[PDB]
Amino acid sequence: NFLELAESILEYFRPYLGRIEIMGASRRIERIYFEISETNRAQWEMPQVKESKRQFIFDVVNEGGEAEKMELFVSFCEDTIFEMQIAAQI
Amino acid sequence: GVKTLRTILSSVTHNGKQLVMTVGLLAVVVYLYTVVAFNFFRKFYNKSEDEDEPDMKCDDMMTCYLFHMYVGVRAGGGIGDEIEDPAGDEYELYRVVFDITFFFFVIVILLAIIQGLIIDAFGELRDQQEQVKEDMETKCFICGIGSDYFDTTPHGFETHTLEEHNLANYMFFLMYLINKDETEHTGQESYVWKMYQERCWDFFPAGDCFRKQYE
Amino acid sequence: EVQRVKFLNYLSRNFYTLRFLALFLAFAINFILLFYKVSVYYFLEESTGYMEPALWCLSLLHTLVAFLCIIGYNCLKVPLVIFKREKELARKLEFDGLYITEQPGDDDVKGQWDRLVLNTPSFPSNYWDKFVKRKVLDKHGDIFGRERIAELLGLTWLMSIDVKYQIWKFGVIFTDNSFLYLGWYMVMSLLGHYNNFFFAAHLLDIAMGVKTLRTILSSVTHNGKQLVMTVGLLAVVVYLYTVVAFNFFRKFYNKSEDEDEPDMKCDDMMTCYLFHMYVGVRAGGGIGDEIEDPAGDEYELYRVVFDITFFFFVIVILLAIIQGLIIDAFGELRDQQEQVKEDMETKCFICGIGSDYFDTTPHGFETHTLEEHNLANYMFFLMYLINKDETEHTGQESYVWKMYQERCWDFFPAGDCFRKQYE
Ligand SMILES: [Zn+2]
Ligand SMILES: [Zn+2]
Repeated sequence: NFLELAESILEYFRPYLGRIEIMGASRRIERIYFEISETNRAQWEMPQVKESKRQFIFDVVNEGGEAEKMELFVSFCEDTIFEMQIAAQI
Repeated sequence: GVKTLRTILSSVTHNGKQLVMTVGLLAVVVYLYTVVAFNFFRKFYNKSEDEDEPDMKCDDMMTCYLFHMYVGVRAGGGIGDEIEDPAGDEYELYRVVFDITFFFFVIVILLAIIQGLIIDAFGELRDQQEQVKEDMETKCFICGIGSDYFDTTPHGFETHTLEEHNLANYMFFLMYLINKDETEHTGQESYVWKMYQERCWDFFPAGDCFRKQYE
Repeated sequence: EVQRVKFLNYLSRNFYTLRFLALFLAFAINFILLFYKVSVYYFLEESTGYMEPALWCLSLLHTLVAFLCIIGYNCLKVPLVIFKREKELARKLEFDGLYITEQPGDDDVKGQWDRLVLNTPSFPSNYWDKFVKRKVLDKHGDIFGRERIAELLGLTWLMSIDVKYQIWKFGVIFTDNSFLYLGWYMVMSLLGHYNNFFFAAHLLDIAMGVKTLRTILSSVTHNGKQLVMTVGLLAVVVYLYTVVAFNFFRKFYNKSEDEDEPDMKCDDMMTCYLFHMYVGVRAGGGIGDEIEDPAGDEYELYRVVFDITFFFFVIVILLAIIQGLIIDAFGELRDQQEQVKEDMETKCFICGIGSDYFDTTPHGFETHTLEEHNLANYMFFLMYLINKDETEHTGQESYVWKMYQERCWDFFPAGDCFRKQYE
């Protein structure tokens, strides 16, 4: 009720929003939030990313049920970040 | 260009180590027949200009092999299409069966496996393609569990994915970590940052979910 | 002579690679066998003069290995399979007593040779509990005569040996698939002394090289009972058509040198069936490819529909059935091939349950296997049992040892697991 009262201007902010579950080091699953840079978000949208994600998901679901889901995921992220490190150059 | 054709090359040889046998199994067949053919049946191999003039039947072991390796390996209409017969003569009962051993064993038993070695194989990685889309839309790519439990709220598992787990958020999270100085790290992120330092990556859900865990 | 004994032990010591390189020998023989030509008899060597003469030895060389390998098999699986049969029959008497009771005739076939073997002293040649016979009198003997069951049962080197066991043993040697295999192989090898071209068939050995080809043969043969219907149906159909063909349609079967000269159409019932059996059973392009038509005449619509029936019921149905009959099977047993790794990596090979529950800890179910259940550990535990004296057996291993004695093997998990059972 108070939220809905305060819900008046939050919509602007959802783009900016980043939210995820985490199973933290205390045996609970926090629902933390975090901000996402927009300039970064823009770079994400078009190149070998969304397609790379189509690829990556294929790179995983091809062997995804193994608990490297967590782990294979790692590099893709670090890689696309590097991709944005490259995307920034142009 | 694009995946649709890349599938095809992938078909050829994701499971091509099976294929090793096939041309070898066929060589077997052909080394087999031909030598007996070079023994008991040379006299049927003519491809002379019909009338009795000297010709290139058999003539060499290599050649009679390559002949079947050209013709018989294609066959289609089989060697019996171009062997010189009836014949009509000695060991005819055998040559026919020799033609038949050439036929059930080859025309069918050889070639088909050779086909099906690929065809399922085409249907393998292709089946995975929807299976990708299926597993994204069934089991959660992130927490696992399955869509099923989050479909309990209407249209809800996309909220469990695109709005909750999103998957893609994680990546932005890292750069969110990296851009920040360690001073300003929240203590929740920070072990998680440390967990990045340590790379167990165990803080991704076992598959228990927040609202699943409670309510 | 002990150098020869240990040399054979080297022979077994390298049993596989000899087999493999030998097959490469024969393969090479066969590649290079691509050269002889009669002038009558003569051999066309190309360049080097020594290829055929090397073969004067290579045949025998290959043959040597054959001879070699066979003897090695005698040192290899043979005492193993004998041990296997030994355990078999022995445990059978241990619990069933079939010769005391459920005896074979030529029915229950295996046992017909096996009847005689029990009589021999040396029946328990290598079972390492080689006293079982007295347990057998201990159990089944009370139902009957205690000594009536005993009536059933209980160089120098030349005279020793012990007799009746031996013929059964060589018969067990006959039972083996592998030994027929190497024997057919070697007999062919000696055929190479008679003729090097009949000597080529050794390449067939590739069928066991390796699993993939064995996959293939297995694709064929696991269900030939299905083949029966097809070849039968084919024969059926072929009669079916051919007879009417000998009736209503003889006049279309010519394969005369085009012009009106007498020819080998039909002519006999057999001959026509084998005409279709050479052709129509192949066809591809159909019987209509070499039947003499149009025609263009009487009963044309019926021969044409005849051709159509031939083209559906045969060309399409039969062949393909056979083809699927094979392919579905290749995918079957192949799917069983992946299914091994799948089940090993899903349901626990031991406790069952499924990986799923142990995947709850990360990378966990491999730990539920190799680091918990493993599997080889059971057996290492068994040797561990066997080596220990009964005094020093821990009570757990001791009842378990008894369970070995009794062979229910129930103490292998229902599928409950320790940490699964608790926490
Ligand atoms: Zn998830
Ligand atoms: Zn287990």
